Amino acid sequence: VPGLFEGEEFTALMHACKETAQRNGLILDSEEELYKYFTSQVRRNLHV
Repeated sequence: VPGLFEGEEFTALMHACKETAQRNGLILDSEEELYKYFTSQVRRNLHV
């Protein structure tokens, strides 16, 4: 959701992203590479 996460939110989100990435054995630094990871994770965990 474009904009849903921005500013203050985007901070915790990004960190929690690389925190999860390291676990799954995936090294992600750039915020753009991290977002793709976050987006994909939701695509296969939400189910509306």
